Amino acid sequence: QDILEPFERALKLQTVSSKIHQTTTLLRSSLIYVHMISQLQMMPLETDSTDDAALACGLKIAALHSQLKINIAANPNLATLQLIKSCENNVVSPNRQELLRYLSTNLTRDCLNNLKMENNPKRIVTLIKALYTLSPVDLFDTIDKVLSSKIQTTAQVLSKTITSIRNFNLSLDDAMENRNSILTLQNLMAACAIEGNTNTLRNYLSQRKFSSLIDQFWSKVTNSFKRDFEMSYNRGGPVGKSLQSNSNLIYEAISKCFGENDPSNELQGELQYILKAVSILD
Amino acid sequence: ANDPLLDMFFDDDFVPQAFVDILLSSFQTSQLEELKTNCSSLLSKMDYYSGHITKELESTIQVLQKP
Repeated sequence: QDILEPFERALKLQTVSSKIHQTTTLLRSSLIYVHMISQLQMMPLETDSTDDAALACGLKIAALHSQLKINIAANPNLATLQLIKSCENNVVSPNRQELLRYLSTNLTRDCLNNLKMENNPKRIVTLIKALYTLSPVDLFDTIDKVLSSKIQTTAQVLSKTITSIRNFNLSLDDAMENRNSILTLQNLMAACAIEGNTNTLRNYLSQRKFSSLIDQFWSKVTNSFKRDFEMSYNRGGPVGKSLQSNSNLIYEAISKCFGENDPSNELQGELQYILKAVSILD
Repeated sequence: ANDPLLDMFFDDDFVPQAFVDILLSSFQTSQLEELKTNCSSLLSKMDYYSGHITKELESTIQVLQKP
């Protein structure tokens, strides 16, 4: 068998070829990765300074992060290298987190302004899509924080008039101001599509108790306003008595801002929360 | 004796994931431009070897045809 040796030599050569190819491919995956990290550190930002502009720069850094995730997933072999990991948390995981900070604080700020909420819907949509792509959980922990902020501000503005219920119609208006801002935020959230099907709103609402942003909004402000109202009413003090003596005005100012109950409207149910808060009048 | 780089590849226990791992560690931060130009050249040489081996392969398989 001087016919087995060539068969053996050939087999061996196939192995050598495959080993060179793997070494080559892996090494190039690494190379491309590094060139990207180089290109990453070559894009500075402008933090918490929305000069417009500074956002256009942020989108490019975000896109770079998209590429990074692609390159690592294209060769999964890339991840288990103790010098690719060492820059993964020394350069990209920080650059990532600085970008995250930039996006979430710019989105939160642009949402709590109520104006920008209607004035720049196109700007905010860009922030939503962007933040979700980078790190979806952070978009939610940002929407979490925003929602929680609006409930806090409105719940506070309602309770402030308990000691002056003459002005209750005005407070009850400011609550609808935010209510509307939330109506238009969830729109908006759904307008931003995801893989295959669904949207960002449905996906947020799925990983939360909540059914709509409005529903959790009213429910929560209704509590910390109910608690205040009733605490004040149960305390037999003068404001607690002015609560009772002005009882119709309240129920009156309510319908004059909501519409009152079952048949017509649409603001029913969302109306029903504000009614329950104010229910010791019995 | 031949060149280490090529002989390395003829080693059964040579594992590609392992080799690149030890290599890149020399080390990162700033001086990753340094090691970036080193890998370029090292790649070129691997590239030469790749085609050499392919040529040797082609030539070997031909002899399998009735000698």
